[PDB]
Amino acid sequence: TPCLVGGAHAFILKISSFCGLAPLRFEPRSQEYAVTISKGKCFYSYILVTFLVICTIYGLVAEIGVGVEKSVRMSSRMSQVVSACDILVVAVTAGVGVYGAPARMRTMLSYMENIVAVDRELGRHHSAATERKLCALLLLILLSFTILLVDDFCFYAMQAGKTGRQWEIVTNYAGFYFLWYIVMVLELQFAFTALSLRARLKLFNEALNVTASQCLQVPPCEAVGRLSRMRCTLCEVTRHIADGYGLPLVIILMSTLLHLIVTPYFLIMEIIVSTHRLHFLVLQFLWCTTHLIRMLVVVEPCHYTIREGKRTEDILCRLMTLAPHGGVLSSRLEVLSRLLMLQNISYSPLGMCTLDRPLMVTVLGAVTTYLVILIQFQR
Amino acid sequence: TPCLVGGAHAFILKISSFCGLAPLRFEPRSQEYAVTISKGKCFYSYILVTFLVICTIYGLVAEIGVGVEKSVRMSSRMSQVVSACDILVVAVTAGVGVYGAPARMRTMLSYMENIVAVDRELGRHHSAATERKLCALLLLILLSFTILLVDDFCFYAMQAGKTGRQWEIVTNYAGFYFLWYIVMVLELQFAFTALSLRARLKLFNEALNVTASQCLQVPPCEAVGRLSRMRCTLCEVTRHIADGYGLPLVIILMSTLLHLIVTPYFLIMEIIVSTHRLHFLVLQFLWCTTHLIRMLVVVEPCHYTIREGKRTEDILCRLMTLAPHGGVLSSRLEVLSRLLMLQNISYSPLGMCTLDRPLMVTVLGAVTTYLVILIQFQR
Amino acid sequence: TPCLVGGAHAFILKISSFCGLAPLRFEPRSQEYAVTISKGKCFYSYILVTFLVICTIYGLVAEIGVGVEKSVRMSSRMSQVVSACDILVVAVTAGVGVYGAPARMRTMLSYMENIVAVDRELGRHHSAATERKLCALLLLILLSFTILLVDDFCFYAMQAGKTGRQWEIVTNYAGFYFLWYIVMVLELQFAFTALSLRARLKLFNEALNVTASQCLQVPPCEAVGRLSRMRCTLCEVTRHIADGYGLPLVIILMSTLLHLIVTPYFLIMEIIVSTHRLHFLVLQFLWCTTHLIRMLVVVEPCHYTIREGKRTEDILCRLMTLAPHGGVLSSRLEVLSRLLMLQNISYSPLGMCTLDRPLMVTVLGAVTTYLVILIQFQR
Amino acid sequence: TPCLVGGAHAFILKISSFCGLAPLRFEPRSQEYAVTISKGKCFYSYILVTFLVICTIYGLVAEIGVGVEKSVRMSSRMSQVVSACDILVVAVTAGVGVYGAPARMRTMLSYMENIVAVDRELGRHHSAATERKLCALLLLILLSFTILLVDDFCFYAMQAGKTGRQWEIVTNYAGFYFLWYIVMVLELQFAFTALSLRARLKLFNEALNVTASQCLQVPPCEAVGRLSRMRCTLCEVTRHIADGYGLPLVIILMSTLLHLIVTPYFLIMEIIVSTHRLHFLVLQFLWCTTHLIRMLVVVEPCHYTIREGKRTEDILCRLMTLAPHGGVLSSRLEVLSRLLMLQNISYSPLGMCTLDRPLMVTVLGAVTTYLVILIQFQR
Ligand SMILES: OC[C@H]1O[C@](O)(CO)[C@@H](O)[C@@H]1O
Ligand SMILES: OC[C@H]1O[C@](O)(CO)[C@@H](O)[C@@H]1O
Ligand SMILES: OC[C@H]1O[C@](O)(CO)[C@@H](O)[C@@H]1O
Ligand SMILES: OC[C@H]1O[C@](O)(CO)[C@@H](O)[C@@H]1O
Repeated sequence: TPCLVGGAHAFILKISSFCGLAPLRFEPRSQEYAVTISKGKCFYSYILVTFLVICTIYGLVAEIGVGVEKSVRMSSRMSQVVSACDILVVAVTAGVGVYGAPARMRTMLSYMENIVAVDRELGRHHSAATERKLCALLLLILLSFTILLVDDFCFYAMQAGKTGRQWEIVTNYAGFYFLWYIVMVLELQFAFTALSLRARLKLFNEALNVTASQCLQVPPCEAVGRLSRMRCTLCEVTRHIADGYGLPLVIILMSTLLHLIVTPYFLIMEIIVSTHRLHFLVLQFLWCTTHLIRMLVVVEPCHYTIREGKRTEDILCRLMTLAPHGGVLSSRLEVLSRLLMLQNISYSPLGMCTLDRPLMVTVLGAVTTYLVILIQFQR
Repeated sequence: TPCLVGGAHAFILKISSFCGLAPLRFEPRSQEYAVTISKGKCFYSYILVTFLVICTIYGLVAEIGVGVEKSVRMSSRMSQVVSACDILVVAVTAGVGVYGAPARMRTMLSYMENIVAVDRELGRHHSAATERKLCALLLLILLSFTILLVDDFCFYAMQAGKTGRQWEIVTNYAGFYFLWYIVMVLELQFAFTALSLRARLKLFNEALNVTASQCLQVPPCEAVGRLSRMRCTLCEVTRHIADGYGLPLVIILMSTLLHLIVTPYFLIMEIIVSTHRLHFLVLQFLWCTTHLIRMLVVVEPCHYTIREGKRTEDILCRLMTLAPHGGVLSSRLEVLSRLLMLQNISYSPLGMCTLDRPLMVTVLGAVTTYLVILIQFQR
Repeated sequence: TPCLVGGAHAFILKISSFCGLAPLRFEPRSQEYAVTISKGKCFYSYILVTFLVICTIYGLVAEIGVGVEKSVRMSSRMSQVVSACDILVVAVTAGVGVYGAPARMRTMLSYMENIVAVDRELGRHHSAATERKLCALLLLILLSFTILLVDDFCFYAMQAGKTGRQWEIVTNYAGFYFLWYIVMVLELQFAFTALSLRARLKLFNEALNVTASQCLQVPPCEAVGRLSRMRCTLCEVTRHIADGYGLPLVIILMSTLLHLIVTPYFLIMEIIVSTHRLHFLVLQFLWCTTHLIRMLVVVEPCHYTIREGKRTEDILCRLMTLAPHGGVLSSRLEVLSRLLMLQNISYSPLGMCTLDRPLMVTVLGAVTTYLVILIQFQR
Repeated sequence: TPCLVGGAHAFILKISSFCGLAPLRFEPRSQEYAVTISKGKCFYSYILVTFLVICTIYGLVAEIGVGVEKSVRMSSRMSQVVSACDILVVAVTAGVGVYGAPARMRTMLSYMENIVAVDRELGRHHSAATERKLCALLLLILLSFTILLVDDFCFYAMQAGKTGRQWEIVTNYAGFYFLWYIVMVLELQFAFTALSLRARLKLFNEALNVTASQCLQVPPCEAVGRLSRMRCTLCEVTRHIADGYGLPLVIILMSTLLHLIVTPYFLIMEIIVSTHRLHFLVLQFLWCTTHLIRMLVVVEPCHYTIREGKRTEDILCRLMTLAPHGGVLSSRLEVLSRLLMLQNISYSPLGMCTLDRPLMVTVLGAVTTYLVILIQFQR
C-alpha cells in the first residue's frame, strides 16, 4: 500500500528532502510519486542540521569575541544581545524543523492514505490542478528569499572586506543563511500542506452545496452521510497536520515576533546614528517585509481553512432550510449539524495559539511594545 | 431585473457617487431608484482619488521640506512623524474606500435582489420609513464634519498668512480635507447599510414574535420555516456586507486608533508649551470628539445587530417553551434553533476584529498606552 | 396590580429613596411593601443630585484656585489632575446613578410582576429568608463606608484647621462624601438585586434537581416544562437587570479602576516624601481596601449567577443520563438543553464587559501598569 | 464504606501527610490504603504551618532590620521589597495549601467513592499501573527541588559565614525552605490528582472507541448510556478537584508570575554589578528553570485533560457517522452529543483563569513587561 503523492507534495517534498526537512524516498512508480520513510536520509538530515548549528554557534562566538570595534555587524554592546538572539532563534527554528522531520513525515504518510481516499470521492484532477498552481508561488517566494539572503551575505562580506575580514565573516555567517533557507522551506512546506487540505475542504463544500440540493450521481440522502464521513476524515487530517507542525509553528511565530522586534530596532539605530549606508536601509526594509511575509505565510492558510469551515456551516444551514420537513433528508442534516457544532476545523499549534488573523494583531501589538521598550533602553 | 432602491440608499448613494465612493447610475424609474454599475463613473472616481492622493503627498513633502521654523503645523522634528502618519493614514483610508468601490457596489447590487425579496415578505413601508429617519442623522453628521474641516482649514490658513504662507498652506493641505470628507462619507455609508440590515432583522424578530405565537395571515408552522429561510438570506446579506467593507473597516479602525493617539498628544504639547492659541485647543478637543464619534459610527450598528440576534435567540426560546409538545410547531423551531446555534449575525472585518463594544475598550487602552509612550518620548 | 415587594428590596429601597436612587412610593399595604413610581420624588432626587454635583464642582474649582501651598489635599501640581479625576469620576458615577433612577425603577417594577410569579411556584418564604439575610451585610458595609467617610472628612478638616481653612475645606468637600454615599448605595442596590435573582435561580436549580429525578407534587414531565418556562422568565429578568444597571455598572468599573490607580499613587508619594502622617497611611490603606471591596461587590453576584447557570447545566446533564430512553421525559429535557445552549445567564453591562472574576484580573493588570506609569512620570 | 486508595494517592498522600497537606489516617487494610479524615493530624498540620509562617516572618523582619550592608541576600534598598515579596508569596502559598487541607481532603474523600465506581467499570489494574508510573516522576521532581533548596541554603550559609552571620542566616531562613517544600508538595499533589483523573478519562475514551463501534461484553446501545453516566461522574469529579484546589491554584499561578519576574531581575543585577559569584548565577538559572517547571506542573495536566475531552468529541463524531441511521444506537449518541456540547472538562481555578497552555503565554508576557519595568526602575 504505497503512499502515492504528486503535484505540490512532489516538488517541495524533494526540496525539503534536499535541505533535510523530508527524509523520504521518491520511487518514480506511476505518474505520481510513491514516498516512504528513508532511514539513512534521516541520518543525513540530522548530520546536516547538527553541522549547521555547530558552525553557526561557533561563528557567533567568534563574532562576539572579535570585538565591538572589529565586528561589522555587532558595532555595539547592546547590538550583541539582539544579534545573538536573532541568530539563536533561527538556529532553534531550523533544529526544530529538522529534529522532528522523521516524525512529521511519518504522520504525513499516515494521513496520506486517508486524504487519497477523500480525494477519490471528489476527483484527483482538481486537487492536482490546485496543487500545481501553488508551485509558482513556491518558486517565487523561494527565489525572493534566496536572492535576499545572497544580497545580505554579499553586502556584509564586502563591508568586512574593507577591514580585511571578508573570509572571517564568511566563515562566521556561512551556516546562518543555510539555517534561514531551512526555516523558509519548512514554512513553505507547512503552508502548502495546509493549502492542499483547504483545497480538499473546498471541494467538499462544493459537493455538499451541489449534491444535497438536487451532477449528482447519488441520492442526496446517502450523499449527506458520505460527506459527513468525509468531513470526519478531513478533521482527522487537519488534527494530524496541526499536531505534526505545532512545535515548528509556535517556534516560527516566536521567531517572527523577535525578528519584527529586532529589525526595526536596527533600522531606527541606523537612521539615528549613521544615515550613511543606503544598502543597509534597503536590506532592513526588505527584511521587515520578509518577516511580515513569513507571518502571512504561516497564518493565511489556517484562516482560509476556518473561512471554509464557516462556509460549510452556511451551506448546511441553507440545506436544512431547503430540506423537506420530517423526511429522510432531515435527520442526515441533523447529524452533520451536530458534527459541525462539536468540531471546528482550525489549527491550534501545541494548544497555545489559534493561528488566525486575530493572532496577527496581538503579535503586532507586542512587537510595537517591545520595540519602543528597546528604543527607550537604548537612550 | 433592475435593483430598485430608495430611502437611505438613495441620498447617501448619490453623495458617495459625487465623492467617488459609489459609481452607480441613478435612473429615476419608478418611485425608488434603479442603480447599476456605471463604468465611466468608476474611472472618474479612480482619477479623483489618485489626484487627491498625489496632491496630498506632494503637499506633505513640501511641508516637510519647508522647514520646522517656517511650517505652522509641523513646529517640531517629532511633530513631523506624527503629522505625516496622520496625513498618510487618511490618504490610505480614502484610497481603500475608493480603490474598491466598484467591487463593493457589485456586492451591494448582488445582495439588493435578496434583501428586496426579504423586505417584500415584511413590508417595504417600514423599511422606507426607517431608512428615511437615518437621513437626518446623515445630514447632521456630514454638516458637523464639514464645518469642522472648514474651520480647521481656515484657522491654519490665517495662521500661515501671518508669515506669508497662506496660499502655500492652502496648496499643501487642499486635498487632505477632501480625503477627510471621503473617509467620513465612507464611514457613514457603511453605518447606514448596517443600520438598514439591522432594521430588516428587527422586522424579522417582530414577525417571529407575533406570528409564531398566535396579524398572522399564515399558519405558524409554515411561518417558522419562512422565517428560517428569511434569516438565512439575512445572514448571507450580513456576510456580503462584512466582506465588502472589511478592509475599509479595519483601515478605519486603525486610523481611529492612530488619531486618538495623535490628537491628545498635540493637545498636551500645546497646553505644556504655549497655552496661547485657544482656537487650537478648541480644534483639538473637537477633533478628539470627532474621532470618538467616528469610532462609535463604526462600531454601534454592528453591536445593535448582535443585540438583535440575541433578541432572536430570546424570542425563539420563549416560542419553544410555549410550543405544543411533540407537535408540528416543535420540529420547525428545532431547525431554527440549530440555525441560531450554527450561525451568529456579526461583523468581522477581514476576520481580525469583531466590531463590537468590547473592541472599543481594547482600542482605548491601546490609545492610552501609546499616548503615554509618546509623552515619555517627548520628555 | 400592585408590585408587592419585601425583605431586601424593602430596606435598601427606602435607603436609596432617601439618597435619591429609588423614587418609589412605599404604601404599607399588606405585610410586604407596594412600590410604584413616585413622580415628585424623582424631581427631589434630580434636585438633590444636581445640587450635590454643582457644590462638588465649585468646591473642586475653589480648591484648585486656592493654591498648591495653601491646599492640604492638593500639595503638588501633579497631585491636582489625579485628585480632580478622583472627584469627577465619583461625581459622574453619582450622576449616572441618579440621572436614570426613574428608568431603572420602571424596569424593576416591570420585572417585579414576573419574578413574583416565579417565586409563587417556588415558595416566597425561602426568598424572604434569603433576602432578609442580606440586610446584615448591607448594614455592615454601609456602616463601614460611612465611618470611613466621616473619618476621612474629619482628618482633612483637622489638617486644614492648622492653617485656618477648616470651614473652607468643609465647604469644598461637603458634597464629595455625599456623592460617595450615593455611589456606595447604588453599588449595594445592584448587588442585592443580583443576589435576589441568584437566590431565585438557586431555588430553580434545587427544584429541577429534586423534581425531575423522582416532594414532587407534580409529574416530572410537566415539571420540566414548567421549569423551562421559569428559566425563560428568569433570563428575561436577568436581561432587564443588566440593561437597567449597565451604564452604572461600567461607570462603577472605570471608577474602581481609576481609584485603584490613584490611591496607591498617593500612598507611595507619602511613603517616599513624608512618612509623617500615620493617619494618612491608614486612610490610604483603608481606601484601597474599600475600592477592592467595591470591585468585589460589583463582580461577585454575577459570578455566582454564572456558577448557578453552570450548575443548571450539570443537573440537566445528570437528568438526561438518568432519564428513560425514548420516553416523554426525554424530549422535555431536549427542549431544556436547547434553551441552555442558546441562553446563558450572565451580566454584560452595555455589552462591553462581562462582569465576572476574569474581569478582575484584567482590571488589576491595568491598575498595575497605569500605577507604574504614574510612578515613572512623577520621577 | 471506607475510601480505598492506592498507587499515586498512597505515596504522595503520605508525603503530604508528613508535610501537613493531607491529614488522613492510613489504615493498612487490604492491598490498597483506607484513608479517612484524621482530626488531630489536622491540628498538627495547622500548628506546623503556623510555626513555619511565624518563624519565616520573624526571620524576614530580622533580615530587613539587620541592615543593607550586613545582609548578604538584601544588599540593596530596592532588593528588599522584591525579596520580601518573594518570601511572603511562598508564605501565603504554603498557608493556603495547609489552611484548607482538611476541606480538600474531605472533597477528595467525597469523590473517591465515585471515582472507584468509575474505575470498577473500566479496570483498576490500568489505573494502578498508570498511577504507579507517576511515582518515579514524583520522586525525581521532589529530589531535584530538595537538592536545589539544600544547595541554596548552604550557599547562603557559607556566604554569611564570611561575615560571621551563618547561624543568624540559618535562623532567619530556616522556615523559608520548609515553606518551599510544602508548596512544591502541594503542586505535585494537585498535578498527580489531575493526572489520575486524566488516566480515567483516557480509559473512558478507549472504551467509547472500542465498544460503541463493535472486547465488548455488552451491546453498544447500553454501552453508550453507561459511558454517558460515567462521563457525568467524571465531570463531577473534575469539578470537585477544581473547586478544592482553585485557591491554591491561583495562588501558585501568581507566585510563579512573581518569581519569574523576580529571579531574572536578580540574575541581571548580578551580571551587571558583580559578575563575581558563579554559584549565584548557577542558582539563579536553576531557580528560573524551577519556576518554569512549576508552571508546567500546574498547567500541563489540565491541558492534557482538555485534549482528552477533544478526543472524546472526535470519537463521538466518528461513532455518529458510523452509526446506523434511525436505529437505537443513534439517539444514545444524541444524548452523549448534547452532554459534550453542554459540558467541557476543564480546570478553572476560582473562575478567574482557565489553566491551559494559552495561560502560559499571557503569564510570560506579563513577566517580560514587569521585568523590564523593574529594570527601568533600577536604572
Ligand atoms: O538586520 C536584521 C535582519 O538581519 C538578519 O539577521 C539577517 O541577516 C535578520 O534575522 C534580521 O531581520
Ligand atoms: O491636530 C490633530 C488633528 O488635526 C488633523 O490632522 C486634521 O487637521 C486630524 O487628523 C487630527 O486629529
Ligand atoms: O487618597 C485617595 C483616596 O481619597 C479619596 O479621594 C476619598 O477622600 C478616594 O477617592 C481615594 O481612594
Ligand atoms: O534569587 C531568587 C530566587 O531565590 C529564592 O528566593 C529562593 O532562595 C526564590 O524564591 C527565587 O526564585
